[PDB]
Amino acid sequence: QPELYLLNTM
Amino acid sequence: QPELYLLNTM
Amino acid sequence: PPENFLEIEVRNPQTHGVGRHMYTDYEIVCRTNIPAFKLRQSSVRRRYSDFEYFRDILERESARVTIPPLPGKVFTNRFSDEVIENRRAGLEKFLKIVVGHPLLQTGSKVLAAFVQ
Amino acid sequence: PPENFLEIEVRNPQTHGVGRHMYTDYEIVCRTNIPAFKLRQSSVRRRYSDFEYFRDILERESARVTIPPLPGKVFTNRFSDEVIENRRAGLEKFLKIVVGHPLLQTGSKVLAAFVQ
Amino acid sequence: FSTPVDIDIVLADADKRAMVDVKLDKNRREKVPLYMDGESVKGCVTVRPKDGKRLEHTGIKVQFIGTIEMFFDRGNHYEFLSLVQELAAPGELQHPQTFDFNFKNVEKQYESYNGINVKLRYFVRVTVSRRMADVIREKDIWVYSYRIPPELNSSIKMDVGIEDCLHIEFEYSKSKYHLKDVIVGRIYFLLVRLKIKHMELSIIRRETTGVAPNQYNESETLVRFEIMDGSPSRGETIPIRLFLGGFDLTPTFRDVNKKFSTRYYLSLVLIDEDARRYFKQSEIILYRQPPE
Amino acid sequence: FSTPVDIDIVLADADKRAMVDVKLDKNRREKVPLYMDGESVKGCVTVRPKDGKRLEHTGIKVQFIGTIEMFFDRGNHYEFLSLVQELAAPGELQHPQTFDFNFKNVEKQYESYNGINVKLRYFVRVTVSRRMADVIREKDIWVYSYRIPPELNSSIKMDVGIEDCLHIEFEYSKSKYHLKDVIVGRIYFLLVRLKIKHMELSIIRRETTGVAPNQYNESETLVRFEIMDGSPSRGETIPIRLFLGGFDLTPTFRDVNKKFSTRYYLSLVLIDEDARRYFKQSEIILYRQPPE
Amino acid sequence: RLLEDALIAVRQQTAMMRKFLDTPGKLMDALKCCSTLVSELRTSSLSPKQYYELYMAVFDALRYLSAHLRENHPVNHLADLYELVQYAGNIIPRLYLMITVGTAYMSIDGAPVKELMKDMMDMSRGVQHPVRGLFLRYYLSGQARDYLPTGDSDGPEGNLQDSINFILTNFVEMNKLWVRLQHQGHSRERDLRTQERRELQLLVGSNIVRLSQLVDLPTYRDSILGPLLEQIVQCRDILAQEYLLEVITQVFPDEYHLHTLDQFLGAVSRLNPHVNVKAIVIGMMNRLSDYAERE
Amino acid sequence: RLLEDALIAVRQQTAMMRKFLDTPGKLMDALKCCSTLVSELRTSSLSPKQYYELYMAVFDALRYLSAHLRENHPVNHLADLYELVQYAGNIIPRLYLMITVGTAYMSIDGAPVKELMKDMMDMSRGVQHPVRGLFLRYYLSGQARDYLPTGDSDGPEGNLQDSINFILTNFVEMNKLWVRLQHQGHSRERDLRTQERRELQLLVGSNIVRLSQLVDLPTYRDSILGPLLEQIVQCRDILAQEYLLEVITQVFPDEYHLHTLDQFLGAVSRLNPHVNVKAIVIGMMNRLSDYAERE
Repeated sequence: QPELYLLNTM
Repeated sequence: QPELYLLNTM
Repeated sequence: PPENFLEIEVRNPQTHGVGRHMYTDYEIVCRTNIPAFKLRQSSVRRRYSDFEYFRDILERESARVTIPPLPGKVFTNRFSDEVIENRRAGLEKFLKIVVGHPLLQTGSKVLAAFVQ
Repeated sequence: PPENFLEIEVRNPQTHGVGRHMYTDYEIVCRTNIPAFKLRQSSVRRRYSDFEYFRDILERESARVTIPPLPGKVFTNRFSDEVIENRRAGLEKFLKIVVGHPLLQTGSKVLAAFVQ
Repeated sequence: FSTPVDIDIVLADADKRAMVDVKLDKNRREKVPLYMDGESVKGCVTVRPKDGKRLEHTGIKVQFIGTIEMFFDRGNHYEFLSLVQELAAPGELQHPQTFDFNFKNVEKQYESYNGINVKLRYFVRVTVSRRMADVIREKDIWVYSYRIPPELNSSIKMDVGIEDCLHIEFEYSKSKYHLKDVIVGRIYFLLVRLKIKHMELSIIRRETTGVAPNQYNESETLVRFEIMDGSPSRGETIPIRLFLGGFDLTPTFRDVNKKFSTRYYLSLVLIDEDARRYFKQSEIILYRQPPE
Repeated sequence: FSTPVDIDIVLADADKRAMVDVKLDKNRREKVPLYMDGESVKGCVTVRPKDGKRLEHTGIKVQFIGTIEMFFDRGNHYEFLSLVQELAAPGELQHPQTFDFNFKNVEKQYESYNGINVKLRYFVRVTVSRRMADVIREKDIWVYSYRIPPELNSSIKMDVGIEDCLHIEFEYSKSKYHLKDVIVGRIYFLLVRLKIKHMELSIIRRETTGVAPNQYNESETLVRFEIMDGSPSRGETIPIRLFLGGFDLTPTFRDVNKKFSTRYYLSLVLIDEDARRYFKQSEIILYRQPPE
Repeated sequence: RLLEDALIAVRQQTAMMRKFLDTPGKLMDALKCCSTLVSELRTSSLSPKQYYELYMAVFDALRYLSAHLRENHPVNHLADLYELVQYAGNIIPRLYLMITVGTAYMSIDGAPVKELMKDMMDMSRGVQHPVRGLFLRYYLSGQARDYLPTGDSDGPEGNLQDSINFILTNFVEMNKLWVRLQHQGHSRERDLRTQERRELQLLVGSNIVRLSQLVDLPTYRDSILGPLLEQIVQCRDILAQEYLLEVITQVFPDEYHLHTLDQFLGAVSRLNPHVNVKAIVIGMMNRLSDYAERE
Repeated sequence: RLLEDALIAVRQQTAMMRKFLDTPGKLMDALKCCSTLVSELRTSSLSPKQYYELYMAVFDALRYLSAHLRENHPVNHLADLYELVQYAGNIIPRLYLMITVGTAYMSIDGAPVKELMKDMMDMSRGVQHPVRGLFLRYYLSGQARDYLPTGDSDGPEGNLQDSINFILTNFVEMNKLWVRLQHQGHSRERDLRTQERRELQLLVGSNIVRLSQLVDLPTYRDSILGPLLEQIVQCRDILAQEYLLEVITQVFPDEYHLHTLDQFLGAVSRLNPHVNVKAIVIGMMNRLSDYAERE
């Protein structure tokens, strides 16, 4: 239902 | 066969 | 304009023909400053089966999210005034939801092409 | 006499009677210094059924040890010379074993009465 | 009638020994004596007869048990410690009797835990053996596992983001925190091209049960702690101060008897205006500090 | 083929640790490492694969076991100590692997014993679990039980006899003797009215197995030691010096785990000329002395 | 509807907080009721006047809380209470509580006052929502009003620089928020936003008044007007320029201005013609004319 | 025959014993065979002459074994051999082995002389048969009568007094055995027993010979003849009194006897009327007659 986006290392 | 007699306290 | 905005409407229905191939189309008027659009004001014409085709393309491009269904096919009186208005209001509401969705605004190429 | 000793023998058979109640008896001669006997030399007469009765009394008094059986009853010729000797020799051997047994010498009252 | 016999267990240090709590299903709190690894367990088994009859038995014993129970399944219980003291031989009981017991310097390698798919508990079990049905009394205890300040504790510092949209550096002061310690940290914004409504820091507990492809992970979100209200710009620094003592957590337990892990994660979450949710999870080791 | 895998156990102190002997059935002598109560047991489980195949398993463990075995009956074995170390989880083996193990400060309450109706033995048991048939390796050890010089050791002194026939006073210097100690004693004749051919002093070992009316007593006459040849008179004193180190005895074991007793008796025997045998039995406690 | 219902809930929570405040060891329960009360501040549908009035009701309850803490420390304590109060789930209650506990700490122990201000000042970097952050920082200014380390200090560690830093940093952050009021919210509410800025201007000018009950003329020249002129010349805003300059002129004395006349005139030279510089200049020049005619 | 069967067994055992004595590490086998041989001496069915002959044959073989041991200890050792010989199942072999090892130890080990000699003499008190124990004491005498704790000791264990004590104690035990010879077997073989005793008189008198290689006249008075006279007068037998008194007189010096003449006559007065006092007195007077005729 609510979008969940993993934050990637730079 | 061979008799066995207990020795009593006095 | 610091803010990002999009305004859209489906209005001005028109019915065209000489006999065979009679149809109606609707004007889509859009104003935006979103970075995926190429001009500030777009005005285009689309008929109901253009909206149907756009939906299949949008659902396939998305590979992902929930797209509401369209108001529906009509077999009874497609060229009646009330029927045209019922459909126009449903297309107007449908289009405002689709173009208002943040991920479609920034990611959908198909959306930009339908509007422009 | 520092040592304790007992010597015994069954000998001198004699057959007595006028007719009815005919019987034979044997002399038991014993010499001893054992503390359970009352005289140094004993000489007594005993018939075979006295030995039989003595054995039952001895086995019952013992409540305990192995007493050899007597040479046996005779139905064929009890007053024959060979039969009297066969029995006398068997009584002589039996009596020497019974009176020679250390526990019977110091503990048997019945034994002392049979000899004296 | 009733029971012919009742079994009670009274510890030798029962007055002066500290007790501790345990949370159990439906918010229940039980309270049992506290023990540590290496401590001797000693006391009296007190048998109270109740009837003027006689109790025939095939032996009385007391056991110190430490066990791991999985999925509430009785066939999947594993004893990792069992010590026995035989208290009476086969015989009768007609009248009350007490029996002394001492378990010398008892090893207690793990801390007690009650979870979803796992129990780890320690108890004294008295068994009066009978011809068709034993009289059994269990007597639960808690074991704690203590650890000194760690030799290596480094700060957690990471640059993370969504390309050309959001770039952030987050810093947490330690990788290893005690149960009443404080998450001191900060969030530094390097690039913001998304519209951020708020940001919160969450502590997540994962219980991992099983062996190899048999793996069940239960996940419970213990805290949601807001650390920013409103939209930041680049160069902004948001402070974090989150006190762990407000949420009553267990230590980090790693591969206990090769049967379960209980692990703790800081999950940083940022939420946009359209309710899209951007996150980064980082493990933290929790440990029970020893008081002096 | 052969076995796909062979299990060997190598102790960490294997070079420097003392070993001891045990007498077993048909005069056999086995030799195993010596241990004491409180010592840690530690080493390596060494797995030697033998085939170029693969060994699928549902876990590998090592156990320290101490157990009492009665009448050679497998249903009548009683473990009084069991400690487990899990060495591998479910998986495969394709190539040789060693696994470290440490059992910390292992309690070992009893001394090892091999008797007629009783065994008491301690061992390391490695188990590689498999789908229908485990690979099991046992590895026996000896445990000794040590005791200091006893606080109370009184002499055994007794007047005994047969009334008006034989009266004697016997004296033995201690009630408690170590395994290499000396029975120093004497026999004093107060009344002699029987003819005595000779006198001997015998050490008798009784092994008592069972519980309550279930009692089996095995009796073995370890030594017959002549102390007098010929007839004494009253006032005569016969000396006894009997060295226990010539007969290799076990300590006195009393009610071990409430399952067996191993007890030692001095039985003094006098024989008359007609071969009648007059005796007096007296218990003596044997104990394993600790060297410095 | 929402404002009065919220004020009812506020009065209920003040009653429960005070009944808890009566009992020592109900302080955490009192803080829970205070947080529940400040939860009323989570509505944003109240008008600026309505949100302000709700703030006043929560502020009044906070006055009870701040006196209660400033009494708890004088009677026993609660250790690490400043940290412990940061566990509160609601952020606006939590930060208002942070100011309340902070001021209680300044009252109980003067030695950490300087250190506590650096911590409290740093943590005020959170709330950047203009209305909520301005009201929070107003609460901070009223709570932290009387404790500043300076030559006019109260006996905490600290010199004229610590107060100058506290007030200038507080000025810059609130002014940034006050201008952001111009921006925050939605674009068709520009006049409402200008109303909100005029409402919150006193919050900014309290810092200038606090500065004038602070460091003197050389410190004014070096370390007050300089920062102030940097902001005045760099805002290019109109409402802030007229307000902030008139507040500077009125609040600090003209003996001070006389020592900063050239700094003033170098500000006077950059006036941007499309910025409503004419109104600012006429009011300043008229003031200087009036200054002249106090003859 | 019994004697010959035993002597056959002795020669068989001597043959394997010597083959074992030849081979190192077969010494224990030689001792086991020696125990089997000495078991023949455990019989009591031999005639006095036959038992003497069996003892002499076994004694010479024991001398071969004893020399082998008394050489092995002087060249390397055999550890715990004194203990090891106490392992033997048959008691008469066992005690003969302890005497053999005792004397080997006495040759090798000077320090344990008193304790080992005292031990061997005390534990030889176990022999419950007069004849076998007497023959055993000859094995002892051949082994160790020459090694006694004596004047040969120069400060460690042993002194001439210890040897005097050892021999006096040996006299008392041999005398008790000597009277006990009178009482072993049946009472009607009294003349045969006295014949056997006459045969064994040398066994008692070898001790007197050993005594005459020893201490002087005051030591004779206090600690030899004194003791000897109480025993001589209280033993109350005839063969021992006549033999032992004549052996004492010849074997001990008459210079000593002169100093003790009155002690002798007071012993002569201390005898049974029922012992053959006439023979003893006539023999004493005859000896004094010799004390008169040797011109």
